[PDB]
Amino acid sequence: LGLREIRIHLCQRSPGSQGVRDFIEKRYVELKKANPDLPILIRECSDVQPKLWARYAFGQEKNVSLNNFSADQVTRALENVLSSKA
Amino acid sequence: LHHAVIPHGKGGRSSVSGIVATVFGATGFLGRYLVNHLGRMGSQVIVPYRCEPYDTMHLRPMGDLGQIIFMDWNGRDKDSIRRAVEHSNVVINLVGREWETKNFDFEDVFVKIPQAIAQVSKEAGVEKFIHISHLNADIKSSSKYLRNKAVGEKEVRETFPEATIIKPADIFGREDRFLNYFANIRWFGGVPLISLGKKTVKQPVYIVDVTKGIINAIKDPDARGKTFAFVGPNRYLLFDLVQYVFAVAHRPFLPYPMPHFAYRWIGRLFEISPFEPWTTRDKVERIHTTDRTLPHLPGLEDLGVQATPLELKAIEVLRRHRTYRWLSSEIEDVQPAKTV
Amino acid sequence: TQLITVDEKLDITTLTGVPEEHIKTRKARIFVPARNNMQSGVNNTKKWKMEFDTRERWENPLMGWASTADPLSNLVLTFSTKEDAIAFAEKNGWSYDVEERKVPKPKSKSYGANFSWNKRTRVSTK
Amino acid sequence: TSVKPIFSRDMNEAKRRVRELYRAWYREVPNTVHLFQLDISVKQGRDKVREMFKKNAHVTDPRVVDLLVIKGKMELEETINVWKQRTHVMRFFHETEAPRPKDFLSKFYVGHDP
Amino acid sequence: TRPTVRPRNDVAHKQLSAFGEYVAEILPKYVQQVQVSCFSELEICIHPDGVIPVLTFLRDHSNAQFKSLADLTAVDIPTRQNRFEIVYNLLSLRFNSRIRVKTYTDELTPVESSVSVYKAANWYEREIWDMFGVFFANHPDLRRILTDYGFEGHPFRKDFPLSGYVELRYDDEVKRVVAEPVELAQEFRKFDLNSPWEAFPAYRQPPE
Amino acid sequence: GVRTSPTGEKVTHTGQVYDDEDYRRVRFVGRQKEVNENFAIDLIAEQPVSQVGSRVISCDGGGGALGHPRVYINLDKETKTGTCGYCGLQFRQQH
Amino acid sequence: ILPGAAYTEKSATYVNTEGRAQQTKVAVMPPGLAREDWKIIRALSEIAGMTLPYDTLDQVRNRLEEVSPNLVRYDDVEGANYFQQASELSKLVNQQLLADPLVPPQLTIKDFYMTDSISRASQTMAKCVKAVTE
Ligand SMILES: NC(=O)C1=CN([C@@H]2O[C@H](COP(=O)(O)OP(=O)(O)OC[C@H]3O[C@@H](n4cnc5c(N)ncnc54)[C@H](OP(=O)(O)O)[C@@H]3O)[C@@H](O)[C@H]2O)C=CC1
Ligand SMILES: [Zn+2]
Repeated sequence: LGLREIRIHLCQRSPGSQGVRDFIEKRYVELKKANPDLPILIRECSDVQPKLWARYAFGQEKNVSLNNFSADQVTRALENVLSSKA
Repeated sequence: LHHAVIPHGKGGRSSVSGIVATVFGATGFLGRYLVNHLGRMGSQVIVPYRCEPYDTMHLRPMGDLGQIIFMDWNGRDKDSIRRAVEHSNVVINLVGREWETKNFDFEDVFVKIPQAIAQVSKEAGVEKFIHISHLNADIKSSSKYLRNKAVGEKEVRETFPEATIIKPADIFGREDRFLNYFANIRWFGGVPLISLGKKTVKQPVYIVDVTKGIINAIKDPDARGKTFAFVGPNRYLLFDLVQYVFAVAHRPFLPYPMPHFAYRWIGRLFEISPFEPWTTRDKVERIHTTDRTLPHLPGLEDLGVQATPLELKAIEVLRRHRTYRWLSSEIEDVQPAKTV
Repeated sequence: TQLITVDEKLDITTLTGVPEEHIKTRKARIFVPARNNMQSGVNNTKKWKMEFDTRERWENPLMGWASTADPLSNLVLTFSTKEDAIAFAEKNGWSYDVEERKVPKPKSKSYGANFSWNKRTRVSTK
Repeated sequence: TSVKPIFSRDMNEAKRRVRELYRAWYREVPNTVHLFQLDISVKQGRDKVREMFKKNAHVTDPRVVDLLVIKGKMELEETINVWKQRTHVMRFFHETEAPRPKDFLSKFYVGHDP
Repeated sequence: TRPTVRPRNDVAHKQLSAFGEYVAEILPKYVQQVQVSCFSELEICIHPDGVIPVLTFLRDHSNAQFKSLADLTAVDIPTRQNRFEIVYNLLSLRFNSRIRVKTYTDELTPVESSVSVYKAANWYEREIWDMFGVFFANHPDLRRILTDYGFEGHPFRKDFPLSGYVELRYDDEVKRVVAEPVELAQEFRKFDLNSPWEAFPAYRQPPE
Repeated sequence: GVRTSPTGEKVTHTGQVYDDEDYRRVRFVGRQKEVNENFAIDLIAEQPVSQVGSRVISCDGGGGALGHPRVYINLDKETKTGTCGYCGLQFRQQH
Repeated sequence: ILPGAAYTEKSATYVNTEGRAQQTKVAVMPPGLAREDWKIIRALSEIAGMTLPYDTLDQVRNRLEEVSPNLVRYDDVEGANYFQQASELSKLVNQQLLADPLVPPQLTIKDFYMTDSISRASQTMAKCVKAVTE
C-alpha cells in the first residue's frame, strides 16, 4: 500500500558506513522537511554493516544492503524506496 | 480461581494439575486405572472406600504425599457423600456391581447411589460431575442391569444438568470381566453359547482409551453436559471374538448351543454359593446382547483419543492363561479376528 | 602414524547423556560473580562461574516447600579463565551468554584531602 | 587437530562399525521380543531401533560415533545376556509419560518453558 | 606448635624427594612433574602415553617394588581442556611406602588399560568408564558396573546434576517400574558458603 | 489462646488458617489439625517486669549454661522496658 | 485483563537514560497463571491469524537487532553523533515559551516513594510516606 517508516542503520567508525554518513551529514535535513510525517529512524551501532529497512502496510519490510555505498547510491536507494511504495 | 488449585509444574508426579477429583468406586477396575492416571498429574484425589483398607492398599503408590485421601463412605448415607465431595471440583462416579447381592440390588447401585451423589454434588457446589453408564442401557431391555442403568442415566441427567455421562461399550483389560470371563470358561465343559454365538455383535473398547477419555472429559470445558459413547474401532461377532480369545490363549475349543430352555436356569444351578459369582443370568443376558450403534453421540474421536483395537493388547491380557507349552510364543503367530 | 586429523566441531552432546530438552532450551550464563556488598572480601570474585536459567519453583500442596522440575537448577560450575568456560559451553552445546570481569577502578585516595585549605573535599567532622 | 583415534581411522570404517551394530540389533530385536515376552511387535521394535540410530544422525566426529558404537555394544551385551529386565527394555518406549507439548500455544498454556 | 600442630616428618620428605628425583631422571620421556606434598606424600605427574611404561617400572624395579595397587581414582576438573585426572595409588610392602601417579585425558582420548600390570584395576578403570566416561582400550570386559542398566550418562562428571534426569516409580497401568522425568518435592537447597576472605595466604594464586 | 476461624478450623500462633474455598482442608476431614495451645506470645505476657537497680543488666535466660547466650541490656529508656533479645523477658531500672 | 510479568520475573531488555542496553534474569517465575509479556503477545498473534515470525526469545532478540541493533550489545554505550542536524531541524517550529515556571512535580521527600505501579502497592513505601509526613 504505502510506506510507513524507514530505518537507516550505520556504524560510527567504519569506512563502509562513510558514504552512509555522507547521507546524513548533508542530505538528511531537507529530506526531513520533505517528509515531516515519515519517521526515518537512524540507528548507529558498534561494527554493523549499513542497512536499510523499509516498513510498509501490513508488516512488509524491505531489506536493502548499504555497505560500500557513496551518498549518491544511498540517495538513489532511498528515493527508490520513496517512489516504489510496494 | 483459587491460588492453591492453580496448575503448576511440568505435569509430572509432583506437579499440580488443577484437578480435585472424588472418584467413587475407586477400588475396582476402572477406579484403579483412573486413580493411576490422575495421580501422575498431581491431582488431589479423594478416594471414598467402603471395603477393607487392605483392599485399597494398591491405590497408595499411585501419587505423591497427600495427593490421595482415603475415607469411609456408605451408599445409603447422605452425610458421607456430603463429607467427601464438598471440596472437589470434579466428581467421577464409577459405582457398579455386575451382580446383585442380599444388601444391594441393581436399583441401589444404579439408581439410588448415583442420584444421591449427583444430588449432593449439585447442592454442595461442584462444577463438574461425571457419570458412567453402559452403551446397551435401555428402558425395555431384557436385563435388570441395562434397565436400572438407563433409569439412573435419565435421573443423573435430569437432576444435574451438566453431568458428563459416558458410555463405554464393553471394557477389556487385566482385571476385567470381559476377556477374563471368555478365557475362564475352558475346563467347565466347552464354552456354552446360544446358536453358536454368531447372532450377537460386539465392539470391545480398551481401558486406557476409556481412562484417557475420562481425563480429557475432566480437562475439556466443551465436554460439559454431553453424553459420550466410547467404542472401540473394530466391531466383531461374538463367535469370532471367542475364536480370537481361545486362539490367543492357545486353548481347546468345542462350543455348543445351550438354548433358552436351560441356559437361564444354569444361573440358579451355578450361583448356589453365596460367594463372588462366576456367572449369573444377567451376565448371560448381557454377553448375548449386541452393542447398539449410536453414531450421533460423540465418541473417543471427539475427545482426542486414538482408540486402540483388540489385537494389540489381547496378548497383554491373555498371557496369564497359557499353561507352559506356548508361553514362549508371539503376537505374530495368531491371525487377527474377522471384523464386521 | 597413529594420529588422525579431526577438523570437525568438538561436540559431545550425544555422549553426556543429557536429554535434548536441557540443551536447546537452556541459557548458560558465564560471569564473574559480583561481590556481596554486605562484605568487603573479593576472594569470591576470583573465578568465573557458569550458572543456568531458573525454571519454575512451585509450592508443594502438602507442606509448602519449593518443589521444582529442573535438574540443572542447582548447577554452578567453576572456571578459571573466560576462554575455558566458552570452550566448555561450546563443547556441550549449551547456548550461553558472557558477562565481563568488572574490576574496580584504582581509586586515588589521599588522607591530606580530608583536611585541605580551599577544596570542597574537607570533612565536616572526624 | 592431530589426536589419537579410538577404533576408526576416518568416517568410512566408523560407518562400517555403525552398520554392523545396526546389523546386530536387527538380528537381536526378535529374540528380545521373544524371550523377555514383551507386548511389542518386531516392526515396532525395529522402528524404535531406527529412531535410536537416527537420533544421533548429526555427528561427523569419528571418535564420538566410535564411542556410540561401543555404548551400543554395551546395550547389546546387556540385552543378549539377560541383564536388562522387561522394564529396562521398555524404558525406550516411553509409554507412561503423558504426551508433551510441541507447538508454541500449548507450551504457552501449560507453563513457562521455552 | 607443640600440642595441636602436626609434627613434620623431614625424613619422609627427604627420602621421597630423593626417590622423586630418581623416578624423574630414569624416565624423562613420560614424567612431567614430580611433587612432594607438605604432609609427605609423593606425586609423579605424567603423560597418558606412559600409563603402562611407568607402572611396569614401579611394579618391578628393585628400588620401587610397588606391588600393590591400592586405589585407582579419576578426578573431573571442568576448567581444564584435559578434564579428567586419573590417579594411581601404589603401595610397596617392602619399602613401606606409597606413590601416586597422575595422568590426564579429555572425554575422547582413550587411556591405555593397566589390567596387564595390575589385575586389580579390572573393575577400577571400568568404574571410571561408568562414573566418568574415560574409555580404556584393551580392557576385557569394559562396561558399566555401578549404575543401573538403563542409565544414560555419566554421574560423577560435574556437569551432571545431583539429582538425575530420571526417577523410577511403579506404575500399575503397565504393571511395571518405569522411569519418568524427575520432579523433586523439595528442591536441593544450594548453600553459598564460600566466605570471601582469603583463608590461606601461602596458597595464593598470583594475578594475571 | 487459640481462636477459631469462621470455617470451623483452629488458628495457629503464626496466624495460619485455611480459606473456606481452599481444598487443603480436605486433609483434615475425618482427622484433626494438631495445633499447639500454649502460645508463647501469650505466655510471655504473664511474666512481670523485673525491677532491677542497675543501668546495664545481664540476661542469660536462667540456669547458667542451659539458657541462651548471655547478653547485656541497656535500661536508660524509661518509656520502654529493656526486652531481652532471646528469651523475651524484660527489665526495668526502677528510678 | 491479561496478567503479565514483572522485572524480576523475565529475561528482559531494558535501556537506561544513556542508551546502554541491559538485560534482566529470571529471579522468580511470574505468580499464578501470569505469563511473560512477549509470550502473551505472540500467543495473541497466533490466535488472531497473524503469527509473528518467532518462537523463542533469541529470535525476539534477532528481531530487536533488526529494528535497532544496539539492543543486543549489552553494557555498551554507543555515542550518538549528529547534533547539528537535530539543531537545524529544531529551527523550524518556533514554539512560544510560556511564562509559567519550570516546576517539577517531585519537590519533596513525599513525592519520591510513590511514583509507579510497584511503589504504590508497597506497605514499606506506605510506612515511608507515613513517616515523612507525620
Ligand atoms: N462391563 C464393564 O466393564 C463396563 C462397566 N461400566 C460401568 O463402569 C463402572 C466401573 O466398572 P468396573 O470397574 O468394571 O466395576 P468393579 O466391579 O470392578 O468396581 C466397582 C466398584 O464400586 C464399588 N461399589 C459398588 N457397589 C457399591 C456399594 N453398594 N457400596 C459401596 N461400594 C460399591 C466396589 O467397591 P467394594 O469392593 O467396596 O464393593 C468397587 O470398588 C460401573 O458402574 C460399570 O457399570 C461401563 C461400561 C462397561
Ligand atoms: Zn534473656
